[PDB]
Amino acid sequence: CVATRNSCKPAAAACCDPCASCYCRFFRSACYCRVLSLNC
Repeated sequence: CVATRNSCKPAAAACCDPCASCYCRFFRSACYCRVLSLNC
């Protein structure tokens, strides 16, 4: 699955990260699983 800051679109298993979240950027079209905790 998606390790980190790779891809969001959680189809079936491409965003494994219970310590992160689906973050988006300016584009807002290519979101990825980014850890917005900085604690894990």
